[PDB]
Amino acid sequence: MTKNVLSIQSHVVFGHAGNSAAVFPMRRLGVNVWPLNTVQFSNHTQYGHWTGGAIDATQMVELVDGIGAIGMLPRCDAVLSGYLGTPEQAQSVLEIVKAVKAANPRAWYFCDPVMEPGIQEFLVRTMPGVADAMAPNHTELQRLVGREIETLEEAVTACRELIARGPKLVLVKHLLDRNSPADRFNMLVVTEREAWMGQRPLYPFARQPVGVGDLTSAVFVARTLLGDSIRAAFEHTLAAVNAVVKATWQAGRYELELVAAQSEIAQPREWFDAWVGD
Amino acid sequence: MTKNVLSIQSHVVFGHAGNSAAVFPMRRLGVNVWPLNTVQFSNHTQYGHWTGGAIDATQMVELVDGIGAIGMLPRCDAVLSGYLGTPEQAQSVLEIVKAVKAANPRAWYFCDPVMEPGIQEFLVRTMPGVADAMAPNHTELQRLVGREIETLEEAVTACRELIARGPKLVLVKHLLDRNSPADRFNMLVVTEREAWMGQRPLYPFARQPVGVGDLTSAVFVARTLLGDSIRAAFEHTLAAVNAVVKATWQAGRYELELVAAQSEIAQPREWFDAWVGD
Ligand SMILES: [Cl-]
Ligand SMILES: [Cl-]
Ligand SMILES: [Cl-]
Repeated sequence: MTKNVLSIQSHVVFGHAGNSAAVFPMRRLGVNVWPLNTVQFSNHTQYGHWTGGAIDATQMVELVDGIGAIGMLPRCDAVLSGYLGTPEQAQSVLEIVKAVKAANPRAWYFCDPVMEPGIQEFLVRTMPGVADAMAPNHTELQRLVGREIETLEEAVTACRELIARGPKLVLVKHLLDRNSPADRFNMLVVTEREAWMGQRPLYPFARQPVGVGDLTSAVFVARTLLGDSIRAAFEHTLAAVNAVVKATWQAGRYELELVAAQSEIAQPREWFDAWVGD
Repeated sequence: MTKNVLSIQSHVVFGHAGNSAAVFPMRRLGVNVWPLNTVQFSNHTQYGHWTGGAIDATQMVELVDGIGAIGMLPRCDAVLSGYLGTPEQAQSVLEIVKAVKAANPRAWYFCDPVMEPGIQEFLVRTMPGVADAMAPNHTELQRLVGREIETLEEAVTACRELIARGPKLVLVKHLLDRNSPADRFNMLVVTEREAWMGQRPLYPFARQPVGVGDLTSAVFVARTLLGDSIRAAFEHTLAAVNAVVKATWQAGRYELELVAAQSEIAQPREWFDAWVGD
């Protein structure tokens, strides 16, 4: 039996961002994905211009109503959200998660709190109470606890403070460590009982590829649904992101080499061992 | 260098149809896909009810304008279309193909002519003049030449008549052969110089899975872009569709087992040799 994730993110026709970065890696790992596209744009916004449009917040919920009407919502094992442009879209995600958990009480919500008036406020004040897992980057974690974080102890303490508000797991998808060499890319994952740090090479780019955070959350969600332990899912995520970003760097590209490097999403060749962060 | 296909088809959030059937298999085979979603529905229409909506025809072209504005249209190696609900959407596909070929004269258009007033007429009267390849099923082929087809000779003759109008290749994605056993599923591919017949087992279903034709066209497009000969692309398509439909049948499912059977999209275990159809 194949697991199912409802992924509620942006769609771009060209390139990779949002669902265009997240759906294929999760499928390639062996998990089904129901992509609810909150927008359809020609390309991601870091090119500086794009065409297309967003669906409205009520239409998001209506799509999930349709899935419910054909009897499929109990099959949803997880909900994943990432960048949302408006608080109205975030409210629809809340409504959708409630509907999914009513149909399947075992379902969990993985909120990647990517940070219009009200959207930072929504992610900080409201989403922790409904998310089973959150995946902030370093600056998003600082906003979630309302203070600066520069040590590993401060990072773990902050994650545990956020966990006390509801989430059972915090994935710091990029951790800044003032004591770490500048050519290393650090990550951290924390639960009530566990804390794991990990590190991969940082590849240099003139402009940062879009979608690395979306890929990170997607691989972690898929490996978790496939039954990995916290540490195993974390290490596979670190290694898979390493493989894709390395391949992007090696080819001198800007858009992630997701299709070209797909074998190493599923079976990364270069592995990085996590270490105890507590 | 990875090839790129612009795939202009429906999107369904749950299940597989249109781009939800076509995008993942092409990516899994090693080709990039730019999905231009003509609609976003909750699920495919053979459940009998759905929610969601279509984008308008002008918005389709505007998405491609955006890709052109960031300089990417010369990278498009093929355009793929399948089911279109309105002649206005079909006209937008025509406009898009013209723009793509202006940016890249080597690009080709693969029209799966899935058959509102005017859409059969458009596919029969207008699309042959612009499509480099068409993938009708048996009844669509009969409509394209305006007569009944029951022998293999009649099928090859009909394909060659259609080729004389413009297309260089006709993939009959399901060929009805009155002389073939009822538990066989036949296909045919014809060019000016070649004709290949092939056959796989027909798996019995209470209701036919949606997306088999979309999967067929997608695998054939991807294998062609990867450099396969006509016969090689045809055989890989036959074997990959066999693998997915067999896995769907074996699990007693209705929606195609695309993710579960993905290894056999790329490397089918059971192979069927084509034979000369001329
Ligand atoms: Cl950060
Ligand atoms: Cl995909
Ligand atoms: Cl038919």
